[PDB]
Amino acid sequence: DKEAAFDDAVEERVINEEYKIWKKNTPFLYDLVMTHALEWPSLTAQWLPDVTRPEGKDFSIHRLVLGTHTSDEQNHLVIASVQLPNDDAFGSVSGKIEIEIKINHEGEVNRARYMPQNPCIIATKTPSSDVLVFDYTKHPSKPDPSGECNPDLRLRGHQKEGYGLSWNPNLSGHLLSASDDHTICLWDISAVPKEGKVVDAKTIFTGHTAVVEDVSWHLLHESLFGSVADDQKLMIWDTRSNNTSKPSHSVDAHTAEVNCLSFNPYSEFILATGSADKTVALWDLRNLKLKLHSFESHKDEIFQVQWSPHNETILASSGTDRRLNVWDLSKIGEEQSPEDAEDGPPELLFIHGGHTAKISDFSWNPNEPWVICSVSEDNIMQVWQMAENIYN
Amino acid sequence: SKKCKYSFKCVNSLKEDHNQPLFGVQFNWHSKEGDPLVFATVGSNRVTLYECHSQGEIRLLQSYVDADADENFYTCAWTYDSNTSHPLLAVAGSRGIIRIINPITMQCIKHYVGHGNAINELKFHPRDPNLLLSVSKDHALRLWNIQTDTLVAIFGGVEGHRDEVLSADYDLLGEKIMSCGMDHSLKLWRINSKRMMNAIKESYDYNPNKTNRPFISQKIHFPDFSTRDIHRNYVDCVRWLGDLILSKSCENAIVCWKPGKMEDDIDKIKPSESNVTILGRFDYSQCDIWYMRFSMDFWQKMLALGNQVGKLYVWDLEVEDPHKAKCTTLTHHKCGAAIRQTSFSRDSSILIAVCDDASIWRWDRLR
Amino acid sequence: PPATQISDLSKRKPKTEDFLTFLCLRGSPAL
Amino acid sequence: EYMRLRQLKRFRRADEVKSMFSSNRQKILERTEILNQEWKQRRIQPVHILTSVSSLRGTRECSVTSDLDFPTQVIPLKTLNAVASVPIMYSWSPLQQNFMVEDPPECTPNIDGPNAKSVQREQSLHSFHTLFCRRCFKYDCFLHRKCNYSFHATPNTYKRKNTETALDNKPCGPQCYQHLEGAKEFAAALTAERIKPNIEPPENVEWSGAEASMFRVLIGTYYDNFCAIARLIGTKTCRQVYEFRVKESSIINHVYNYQPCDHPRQPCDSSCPCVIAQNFCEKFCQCSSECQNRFPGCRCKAQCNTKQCPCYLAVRECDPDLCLTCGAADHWDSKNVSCKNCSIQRGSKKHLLLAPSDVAGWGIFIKDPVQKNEFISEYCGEIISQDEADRRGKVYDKYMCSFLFNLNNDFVVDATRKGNKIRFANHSVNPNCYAKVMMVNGDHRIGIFAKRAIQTGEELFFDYRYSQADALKYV
Amino acid sequence: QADHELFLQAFEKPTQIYRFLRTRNLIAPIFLHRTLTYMSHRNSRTNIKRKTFKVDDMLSKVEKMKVTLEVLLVKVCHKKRKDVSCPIRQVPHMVKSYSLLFRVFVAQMTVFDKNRRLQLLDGEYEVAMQEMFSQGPTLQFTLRWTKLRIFYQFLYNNNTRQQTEARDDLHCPWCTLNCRKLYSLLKHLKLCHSRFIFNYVYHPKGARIDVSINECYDGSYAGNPQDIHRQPGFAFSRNGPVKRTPITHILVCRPKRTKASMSEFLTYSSGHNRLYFHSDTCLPLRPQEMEVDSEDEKDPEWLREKTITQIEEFSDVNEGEKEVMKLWNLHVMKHGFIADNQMNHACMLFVENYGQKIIKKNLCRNFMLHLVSMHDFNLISIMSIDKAVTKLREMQQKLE
Amino acid sequence: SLPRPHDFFDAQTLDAIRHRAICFNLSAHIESLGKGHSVVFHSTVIAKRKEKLLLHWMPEDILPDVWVNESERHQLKTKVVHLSKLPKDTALLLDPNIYRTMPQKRLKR
Ligand SMILES: [Zn+2]
Ligand SMILES: [Zn+2]
Ligand SMILES: [Zn+2]
Ligand SMILES: [Zn+2]
Ligand SMILES: [Zn+2]
Ligand SMILES: [Zn+2]
Ligand SMILES: [Zn+2]
Repeated sequence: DKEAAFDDAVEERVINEEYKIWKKNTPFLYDLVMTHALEWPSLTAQWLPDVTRPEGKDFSIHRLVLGTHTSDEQNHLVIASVQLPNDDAFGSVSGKIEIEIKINHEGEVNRARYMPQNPCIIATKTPSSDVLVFDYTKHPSKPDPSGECNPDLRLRGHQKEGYGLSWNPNLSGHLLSASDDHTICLWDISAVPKEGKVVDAKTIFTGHTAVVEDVSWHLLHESLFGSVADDQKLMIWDTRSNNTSKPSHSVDAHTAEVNCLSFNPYSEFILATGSADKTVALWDLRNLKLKLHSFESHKDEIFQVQWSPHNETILASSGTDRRLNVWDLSKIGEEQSPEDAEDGPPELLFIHGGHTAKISDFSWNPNEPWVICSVSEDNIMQVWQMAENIYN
Repeated sequence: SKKCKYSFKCVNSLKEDHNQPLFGVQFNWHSKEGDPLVFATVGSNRVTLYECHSQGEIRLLQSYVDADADENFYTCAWTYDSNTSHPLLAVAGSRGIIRIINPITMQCIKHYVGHGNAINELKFHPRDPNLLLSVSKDHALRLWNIQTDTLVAIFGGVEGHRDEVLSADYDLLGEKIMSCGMDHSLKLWRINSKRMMNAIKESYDYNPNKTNRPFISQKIHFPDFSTRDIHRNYVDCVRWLGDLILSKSCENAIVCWKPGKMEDDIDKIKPSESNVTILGRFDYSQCDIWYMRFSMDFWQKMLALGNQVGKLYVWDLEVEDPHKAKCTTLTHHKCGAAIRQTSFSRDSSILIAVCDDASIWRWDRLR
Repeated sequence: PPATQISDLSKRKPKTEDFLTFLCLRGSPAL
Repeated sequence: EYMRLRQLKRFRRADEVKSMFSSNRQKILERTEILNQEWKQRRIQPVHILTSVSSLRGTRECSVTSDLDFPTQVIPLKTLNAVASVPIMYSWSPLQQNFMVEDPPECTPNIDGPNAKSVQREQSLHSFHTLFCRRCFKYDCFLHRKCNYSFHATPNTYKRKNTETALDNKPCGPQCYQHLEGAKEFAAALTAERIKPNIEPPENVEWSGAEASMFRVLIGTYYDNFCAIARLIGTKTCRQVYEFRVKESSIINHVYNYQPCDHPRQPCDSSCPCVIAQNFCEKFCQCSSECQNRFPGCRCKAQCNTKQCPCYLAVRECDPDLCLTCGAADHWDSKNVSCKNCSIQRGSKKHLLLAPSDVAGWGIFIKDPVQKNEFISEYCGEIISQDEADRRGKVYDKYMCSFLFNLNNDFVVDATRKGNKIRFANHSVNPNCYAKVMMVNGDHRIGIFAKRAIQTGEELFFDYRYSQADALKYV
Repeated sequence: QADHELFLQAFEKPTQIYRFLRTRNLIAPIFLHRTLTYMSHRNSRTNIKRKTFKVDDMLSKVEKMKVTLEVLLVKVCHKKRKDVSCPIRQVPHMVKSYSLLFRVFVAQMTVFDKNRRLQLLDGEYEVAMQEMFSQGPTLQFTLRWTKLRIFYQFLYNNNTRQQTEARDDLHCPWCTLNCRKLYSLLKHLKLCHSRFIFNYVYHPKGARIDVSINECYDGSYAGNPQDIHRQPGFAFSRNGPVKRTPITHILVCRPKRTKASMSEFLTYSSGHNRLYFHSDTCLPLRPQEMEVDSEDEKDPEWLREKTITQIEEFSDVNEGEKEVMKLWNLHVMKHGFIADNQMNHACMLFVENYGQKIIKKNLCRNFMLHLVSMHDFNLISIMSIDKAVTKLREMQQKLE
Repeated sequence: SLPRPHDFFDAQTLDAIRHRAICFNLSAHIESLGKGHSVVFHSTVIAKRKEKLLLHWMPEDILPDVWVNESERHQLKTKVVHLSKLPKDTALLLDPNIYRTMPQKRLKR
């Protein structure tokens, strides 16, 4: 109807005005803010572990893994380079978010996770039924003006699309993927013959009635991992249990479809899950029946949760509401002034409102304390850090 | 001697609220037989639609406005979408932007901004309803394809107009274009050539998604004819009377002439020809003001022209040697403004003249 | 000093049947 | 009488115009009939009245009043969506080189056709000699215009003084003038006149006018190379050519524009315009090959950018005819010349973009980064005189837009009606570029050079104070 | 007067926009106001992050764990992602609540609330009723078991003023915010409602704030530049990926973080950040066709046509001569020869490119005469002339 | 001088916002009775039986019904509540532009 189009136009005008106000108030909220508009939107973003610190310069160089989402052109696996101002300074140093490599990819990349033991091997989720394990060291920097070249490893055990992808941190190899055919497969890789083409799935896990939307390995135990599906259930799988159908735990954990999942880097029990119910929940593995605090400040679906790599009680979530929030677990449940209560719950620490479309992915930098890079659907990438005043 | 045989009497008189001069009036000739007579009026920042009934009853149907800018409409044109039979109205002026309005939906369908200055005229091809010709103040004229939103050709350049183009008109069958301008010239651009036909076909057969390169518009620099020895000043309006030409300037006459010699065919005329023969002149008075277009009905039987005081001359063209006689002049004691334009219905029964005092006058044939 | 800032701003956007009378609908125009 | 003839002519014209009007009316009737028949199809939907829209309660209203009785009607106005506009600019035409602006009876049938008489070489090549400009290798060029002051546009000038020829042995074939006894001696005696043998009668061969003109032109070109003439001309064996030749024998501020000097038998010293106007005596002028005023070429290894090169020192592009080591001459058809003082001549310009400027109107934005002191583009336009420049400026002062650019003491470049894309450059007190007039191949051309390093997408400015026209008067 | 109406409209447009934003941002904020440096007066709470997260479960367990009428039951389920609204099932984590509806004139009653408390106390329910107190019987069922004054002055054209006084000190009239410090209030007014200019001037009695419209206020579209010129019905489609020219911005690098000061009220970019247009048709340029095809060539078609016409307009010339001059001019203009040494190759190219046209026109004699004339004009050579002649003869023999 | 910025709001959106604001003000008395930061809701009480009375507020689907006695119903004639204290799920119906998912679309993840 014409009413829907008119409301959409009015909302677009309001969005533009709100963005102008936010940009006007930018220097009073952050310590660094850099925005770069990509040629094509990227559905993935993950910092690489390596950092290069030149001598005599007041900046450092960090790396990134990005994808491409083109309507009809060739799709690539772009690895970018970002220069952060360290502590001193910059105003004009020419290129600051310049790319480094492009590798031809067949279809848009939904995930671009890197292998933790050897960051050279990169695994990606293709729109087809095959998961490709790339090696950007071997491939040339400049893409070949032809079709998709050899990926050097083509792992195929699925039957449809997918969005979940995990690598074992404790053991070399052992990739896990959660797809839309209601199954999750385990690939041993590593111990495979050279010049290999197709690698069969070692184990097939089928205990979810609906599409599995995420999967993650346990950060401390090398034989246990948990998966979440959109049928409102959070299962805790155990490897080498001689049972590929019944998981150890089957907590429902939410009302609507659950999207994401993340384990606490320090605690061996604490984890958080997100869902379309506009709610993030914390748990402890010792007592799975009782649910800990539940954060409720979003207005739409939550698509990602990421624990801080350097802080015990910091966690961030993002979603279709075009906003990203920072939560502090040590601040939950304490008295607040009426003005603070009007502003928001005490746990909420920050609301980032610099994006105009839905947040697609984000990550924290391992090598820098409190910097986050987020990519939205309007071909915009942002690297930002909140003010030191907020967290003292 | 005789004041023709058609008698017109005033039956109604309106007055627009904006109190600003109105510049255009157009009768919808595409309506079927028996349908109500709908005409459109443009002026200032608003465009209004009226409908004519029996006994001089005119009812306002719709009204629009452009409050976002300082638009000042000058002209209008009626078309139709052959896919769905919905009539369309195109307006322009001042800002050099063309808006195609859908009266049924009451929304602006398309917009075209590629001109360099104000637009003074819009016309539609007699055979193809998707081709619009706009004459602008940047010494150029453009042919658009409103179906695919592509620019077909540009009609200015090395040998084009040296000043503002004020008017233009198609032939009866839509094969040649004659342009008038403020540089005293009257150039005859021909759209019957194989180059123009191929350009039109390529415009109709273009898809923006399949190609990366843009459209290649034709740039016509040399007209097929040009004459400066007919009028001593700027030509306000031009019109095709079959194979002859009717043109008007500040000389208080509308001279009927043909290109070439007395017996030279229009089709077989070389671009280097420099002969013009005049045949007759229609004489009026008190019309030294410029931008006052005359009009003729569909069957080319009669022509009418306004006046800077408020008179209205109607000449009969069926009489032998029409240059003679004094025609019929229509006046009313309450009319004292400048008649900017007039219009005839598809059947020559109702004639409406738009004055500069934001008033609309209706004259009916007693028959 | 006549009227208040909120009253004047409430006499600027609504100028129709829902003018809420009070001093907003008073002689704010023409001083 | 005369009055009766005039009356008859007037009556005939009256009947002619009446018949023309009748024919036009018949054509109008037929065309309107077919148009109506075409319109007889289709349906076309009628329009309806507009009511109050619930999407805007505080909408405005429009009321019309009927003077002759009738009530008053009120309706709500719809609002039209906003549209983005562009700055006002007038039509122009593209240009890449300057364009000079200035404001059969001879009885020479084509020799290729059957109808062609016999003419001398001075008349069979008059058109070719007159309508050729050697400075640009084009027939009736647009840049250089002749005022008909010269005698037949200097046919062949006087450079064809290489009349020395040497006879060689090994004839081309069995048929030749050398083979016939006495023909060579007779030809030598005939050509020895400056300012008896060969008693064989000439062969009965028909010589048409076209063939005679062909043979005369070939003789004038090749001197006495009879075998080559016979080879070039269709048929016309060597014996026939020799017979025809025998038959034809006996029986019957401080800068001034450069203008070539063609003084004969006089050294180039204080007599020709090249010496008088203080400019180097170039190659195109007809002075002696060892003229003192001729500018020697540069012997640089490459680059030719620094001040060490005399060509750059004198503000002049490296001429291909003189500069051979610097690399300008090499790769004439190709690109990537080692010499940097050839940019204007080669026509290598940067990629520019058009967008509305942040100062006024339109502006030019550079596509890619440019280093310092690098060629960007050339200011092309129409060449007009000074008085024409003032008249055009007075005409254009009505709407305050001047594109004039001073070039020399008598020439102006006007990029108003026709020009290049570099004309959309705005004045600034902190320019990013500057202009230098460089004598390229005897023609003064304007080149726009980058003053400092320029980033990607940067808007282009250059100072307009150097031009003759007042920059502040226009902007 | 019309001046007053113009002033009212000019001050009513931004006021209406900001009133709408004030209503909207109290439910869906863009950022918190307790995280602003100049508004850090709120959130007067410190950091106590010195406790482990492994005791949360134990603390939670200790603190908390340790005529005719039809009767139909209405069950409302939680809205999943697929469902637009909450499903409702009329029975004559899955279930959110239960309700009872009577249809005869309608009445809806609920038994369980959101918290599933013991609701529906016994008694009459004065709930809303829609047709299709009262004397007739009612359908009611209950489920149970049994200082610092601040002045404003709105300036128009520096001549028209509107004396006004603020009712609430340190309160923004537009957003109804509470900036309890005057400096914070002024900074918030400047930064949030930037469509006005707030020139605090101070008064002998109190403090006066002068408000005027902002002349420039660059508030254009901040998204894709191509969307500002698309046709209606396709602008701001937001349906799929769109290519754009890369650009980089740096909004904040390292703020100095200065302290409060009353003396105040007494960026970097790289790349293409504009929409470009064509020089010929003056139409917008898409990025897909911007890098290449610079649309500038040596010989424009208008120049070619003008040259042809001017050559053919001569009076003293033969047909073949005019044809050969036109051909030579076109070839030279197309190929851009500039060198006398290049003329030798130009002749060979001319005879090797236009040979078919010359043969068809039958102007070999005219072409050879032109070659002789050009040789007499210096340049070229007899070797070039006869080589071209033999090449033309060989081409003629090959054709025939 | 410089080219016009061409503000994105235009006048059609301004007219829509003005109409919506007039309707909201007339419906909720935000500007007059709400002190500019509160919404005023009116209840409806007719008859109550003692074994408690249920009241429905005039703005529909904003505040849930409650059970109160006769004295509470009498003392609860009008209710004022801050927009911060409104229920988050039910406050979005007060205006279609309070929050709307602009790219509703489909597919995606
Ligand atoms: Zn020349
Ligand atoms: Zn000389
Ligand atoms: Zn000399
Ligand atoms: Zn000399
Ligand atoms: Zn040199
Ligand atoms: Zn040199
Ligand atoms: Zn050189």
